[PDB]
Amino acid sequence: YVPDDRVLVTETQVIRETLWLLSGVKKLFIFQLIDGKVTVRNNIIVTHLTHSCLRSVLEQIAAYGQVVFRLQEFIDEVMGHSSTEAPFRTYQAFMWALYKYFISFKEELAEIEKCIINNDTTITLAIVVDKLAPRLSQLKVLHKVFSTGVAEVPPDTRNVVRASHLLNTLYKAILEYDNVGEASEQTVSLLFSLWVETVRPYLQTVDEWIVHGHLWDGAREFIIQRNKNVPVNHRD
Amino acid sequence: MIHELLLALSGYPGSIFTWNKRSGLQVSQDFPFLHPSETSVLNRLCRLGTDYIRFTEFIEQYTGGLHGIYLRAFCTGLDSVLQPYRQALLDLEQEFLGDPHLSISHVNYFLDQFQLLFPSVMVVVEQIKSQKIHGCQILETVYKHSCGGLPPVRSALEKILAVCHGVMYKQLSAWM
Amino acid sequence: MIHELLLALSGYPGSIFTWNKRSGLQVSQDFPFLHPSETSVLNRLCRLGTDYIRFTEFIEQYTGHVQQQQGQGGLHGIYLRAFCTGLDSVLQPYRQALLDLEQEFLGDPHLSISHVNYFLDQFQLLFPSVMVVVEQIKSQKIHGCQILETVYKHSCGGLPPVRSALEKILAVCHGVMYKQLSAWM
Amino acid sequence: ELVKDVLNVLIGVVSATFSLCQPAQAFVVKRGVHVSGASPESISSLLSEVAEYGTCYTRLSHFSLQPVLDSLYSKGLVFQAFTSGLRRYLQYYRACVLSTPPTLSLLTIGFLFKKLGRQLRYLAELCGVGAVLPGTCGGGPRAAFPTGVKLLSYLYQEALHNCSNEHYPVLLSLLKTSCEP
Repeated sequence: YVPDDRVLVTETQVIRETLWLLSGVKKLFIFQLIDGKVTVRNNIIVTHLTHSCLRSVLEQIAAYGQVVFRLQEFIDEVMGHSSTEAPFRTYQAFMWALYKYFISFKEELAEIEKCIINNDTTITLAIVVDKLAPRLSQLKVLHKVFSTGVAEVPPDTRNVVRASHLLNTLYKAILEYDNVGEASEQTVSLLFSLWVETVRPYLQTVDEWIVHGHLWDGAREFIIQRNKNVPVNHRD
Repeated sequence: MIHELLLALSGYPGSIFTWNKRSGLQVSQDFPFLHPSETSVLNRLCRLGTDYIRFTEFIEQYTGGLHGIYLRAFCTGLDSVLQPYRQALLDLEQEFLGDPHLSISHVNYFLDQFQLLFPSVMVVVEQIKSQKIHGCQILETVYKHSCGGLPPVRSALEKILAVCHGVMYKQLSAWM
Repeated sequence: MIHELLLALSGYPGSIFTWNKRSGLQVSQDFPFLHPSETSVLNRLCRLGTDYIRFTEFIEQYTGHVQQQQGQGGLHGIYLRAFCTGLDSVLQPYRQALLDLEQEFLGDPHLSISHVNYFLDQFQLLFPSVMVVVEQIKSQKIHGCQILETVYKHSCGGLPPVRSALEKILAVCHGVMYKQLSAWM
Repeated sequence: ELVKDVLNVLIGVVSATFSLCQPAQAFVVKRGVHVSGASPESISSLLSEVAEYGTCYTRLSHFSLQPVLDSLYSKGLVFQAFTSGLRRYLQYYRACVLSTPPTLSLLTIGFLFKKLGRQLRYLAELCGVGAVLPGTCGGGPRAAFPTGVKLLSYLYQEALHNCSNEHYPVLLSLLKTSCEP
């Protein structure tokens, strides 16, 4: 046997790191990035566990990081923290609805960090992944919903179809959980809230049309494409 | 080696606790740091642990052929009734941290409540997986195995019975 | 780290949070205390605070500072004055939400910037949405009542926080044009 | 802590004084440059803001303090009523400062006086007084403040230019004093 060269780490440091990665942050010392895939960090070790067992519990959390590093990698873009007269009013009701859920879990990951600096009581990986189990269970729902609904879209498309596919995908996603018993009444009342915000610009556009007659489909947002009115209300 | 016994009676594969998809968990080495009698206890612990591993693989495979709504309902049932396993393996940390002297033989006084339950209930998804079963016919094999002797198994598959009957009661609540 | 950051997000930079006029608030990228986990959380907060430094500058530079003396319209006027008071009234929420941390960074003896980043992540949403408004003004040389169109345009952005902030700017500037119309008619 | 006497020093004693002296050195403030019991540059950048509000209160009050008594030979009687209303304003400012609990943080002070500190920097630079010697200027931009018709018209022009602004009722109060003669 040739000696490995390895770095000892206190497991609460690993726990600080995941609470950062999962609060949607960047470039932890553990959970290093290689190519937009989050990775373990290689020769990083403790005592009560070996090297490759730790590696395998990091892999599972890094693949959960990806979901929310990628949702954060999309909450950064379409809201602009990183064209003129191209405001997609649908991807600024979606990608706002991706956010006021996030608080009530970026937060749980504070009140967790809190007992982890500000008290005595015993906490460890087996006491905390089971603590988070009723919430990482949501993020893998949320990744199939956004993977299918938006990360599958091809590079060039018009401001009708890119909204239409998302407006359709949330509806079939809630029907998949509405019928399957009371097995997690979280996930139906997770998924219904995302759709109701995402329909705001369509349900607004229809209100102007229905009550004030004129419709303002600017940046060509809307299915019925009133490019006809450009030559008409006189060709009668 | 008492925390790796505890993470590999939980899921995750390691290095003491070797895994193979056929054999299950399978400590097999000739360790100079244990009384030689030890590894056959671990292969017995690995048994229930693998009836969590392979018994968990089925769960993440779901939630068409086999991918039916009543199989999801039974399988998210096999989450509700499986959570007592997960919890009963957080609580197995709190002794061994404290008492320096407890040997792994303690763990078998503890978990052998489940040794009546896991390999029996393992035949119901192995049956559903080795045959194929669909629709409300899932809500039969559940009941035909519920008619057992063993009072542990006879109330594992009576909780999964009522959570998947939750689906039948609703589909037959639209319909009426 | 502690209490120095709250002086940095309020507009009083120094030592660790080095202000630079190009990048804004910037942290010094190599320390013995701070591990890799956490300077990149300060940069998120520093971009919000940079937009607040960059907001206080654009407020103070267009009321009280000058009284007509060339007082060019495209760089002043009865409107751009009153925008920066609307903007002052829109920044009261940020000031309040930055005093409410002062009674913890030395009123609750430990915090980590993960709680700060969360607590101010509410304002991580509002500021770039009005930062684009004042960057539209500074590049388009907007003037007079032709700012009420810019305000009312981005008041049609569907985001309810933003649609309240630029509503409260809009009430001030309608105030002004109402005054002019009470004057004339 | 080492500071926060700035509250009463918006009127005057040391941590925001004018001290009508040499601008380079003897123009003095409680400025512990370097070391000084451990507070960094950042606090100096807060304290040297209330130096601006402060030296404009000390100098604008210094400007408004001396009476004219119909005796200064350069000051027609309108200026007397003007300076009287200006002292009414400075008395209201003291009445506000001194009501303030000292049990507030430095940031609360640095934000709470943004209204008055902005609107008083106006009245100072409206007059000749605001650009004398706050620390940036070195006794340069002093010029002729108007008196009589030239005062009371220019006052009306300021009331137009600010007919809507936060500064407006102050200008109306000063103009309604200064109309008396």
